[PDB]
Amino acid sequence: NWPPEFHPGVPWKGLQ
Amino acid sequence: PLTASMLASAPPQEQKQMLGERLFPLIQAMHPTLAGKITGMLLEIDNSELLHMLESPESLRSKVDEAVAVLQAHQAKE
Repeated sequence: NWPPEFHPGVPWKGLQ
Repeated sequence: PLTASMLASAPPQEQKQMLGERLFPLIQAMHPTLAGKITGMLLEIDNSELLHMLESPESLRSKVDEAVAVLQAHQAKE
Protein backbone atom coordinates (compact mmCIF):
# COMPACT_ATOMS: atom_id res chain seq x y z
CA ASN A 1 0.00 0.00 0.00
CA TRP A 2 0.94 3.65 -0.50
CA PRO A 3 3.07 5.34 0.76
CA PRO A 4 6.02 2.91 0.97
CA GLU A 5 6.85 3.26 4.67
CA PHE A 6 10.46 3.90 5.65
CA HIS A 7 11.85 1.71 8.47
CA PRO A 8 15.38 2.57 9.73
CA GLY A 9 17.91 -0.08 8.65
CA VAL A 10 15.46 -1.92 6.37
CA PRO A 11 16.03 -1.54 2.62
CA TRP A 12 13.34 0.93 1.54
CA LYS A 13 10.25 -0.74 -0.03
CA GLY A 14 10.03 2.16 -2.50
CA LEU A 15 13.21 1.10 -4.26
CA GLN A 16 12.65 -0.45 -7.68
CA PRO B 1 28.08 15.14 7.55
CA LEU B 2 26.22 14.14 4.40
CA THR B 3 27.71 16.39 1.71
CA ALA B 4 26.68 16.63 -1.95
CA SER B 5 29.93 14.91 -2.98
CA MET B 6 29.43 12.10 -0.42
CA LEU B 7 25.87 11.52 -1.60
CA ALA B 8 26.88 11.66 -5.27
CA SER B 9 29.47 8.89 -4.82
CA ALA B 10 26.79 6.35 -3.85
CA PRO B 11 24.70 4.20 -6.22
CA PRO B 12 21.08 5.41 -6.72
CA GLN B 13 19.36 3.07 -4.25
CA GLU B 14 21.97 3.78 -1.58
CA GLN B 15 21.42 7.53 -2.07
CA LYS B 16 17.73 7.15 -1.22
CA GLN B 17 18.61 5.03 1.84
CA MET B 18 21.19 7.57 3.04
CA LEU B 19 18.71 10.43 2.65
CA GLY B 20 15.97 8.42 4.37
CA GLU B 21 18.10 7.50 7.37
CA ARG B 22 19.04 11.16 7.90
CA LEU B 23 15.49 12.49 7.33
CA PHE B 24 13.73 9.95 9.57
CA PRO B 25 14.97 11.08 13.01
CA LEU B 26 14.35 14.74 12.12
CA ILE B 27 10.80 13.95 11.04
CA GLN B 28 10.25 11.61 14.00
CA ALA B 29 10.91 14.55 16.34
CA MET B 30 7.89 16.33 14.80
CA HIS B 31 5.75 13.25 14.04
CA PRO B 32 6.62 10.37 16.42
CA THR B 33 4.30 7.82 14.78
CA LEU B 34 3.84 9.10 11.19
CA ALA B 35 7.59 9.59 10.51
CA GLY B 36 7.95 6.35 8.51
CA LYS B 37 5.09 7.16 6.13
CA ILE B 38 6.15 10.81 5.76
CA THR B 39 9.79 9.87 5.08
CA GLY B 40 8.65 7.34 2.45
CA MET B 41 6.53 10.05 0.81
CA LEU B 42 9.40 12.56 0.78
CA LEU B 43 11.89 10.09 -0.70
CA GLU B 44 10.31 10.39 -4.16
CA ILE B 45 11.62 14.01 -4.31
CA ASP B 46 14.85 15.00 -6.09
CA ASN B 47 17.94 14.07 -4.09
CA SER B 48 19.38 17.60 -4.25
CA GLU B 49 16.17 19.03 -2.74
CA LEU B 50 16.19 16.39 0.01
CA LEU B 51 19.77 17.42 0.85
CA HIS B 52 18.61 21.03 1.28
CA MET B 53 15.78 19.89 3.57
CA LEU B 54 18.40 18.32 5.85
CA GLU B 55 20.10 21.71 6.26
CA SER B 56 16.94 23.86 6.52
CA PRO B 57 14.35 22.98 9.24
CA GLU B 58 11.84 25.43 7.69
CA SER B 59 12.14 23.70 4.29
CA LEU B 60 11.73 20.27 5.90
CA ARG B 61 8.73 21.33 8.02
CA SER B 62 7.02 22.86 4.97
CA LYS B 63 7.34 19.62 2.97
CA VAL B 64 6.36 17.51 6.00
CA ASP B 65 3.14 19.56 6.35
CA GLU B 66 2.39 19.04 2.64
CA ALA B 67 2.93 15.30 3.06
CA VAL B 68 0.49 15.09 5.98
CA ALA B 69 -2.16 16.89 3.87
CA VAL B 70 -1.57 14.44 1.00
CA LEU B 71 -1.75 11.44 3.35
CA GLN B 72 -5.05 12.66 4.86
CA ALA B 73 -6.50 12.99 1.34
CA HIS B 74 -5.17 9.54 0.35
CA GLN B 75 -6.68 7.88 3.43
CA ALA B 76 -10.06 9.44 2.53
CA LYS B 77 -10.03 8.02 -1.02
CA GLU B 78 -8.70 4.59 -0.01
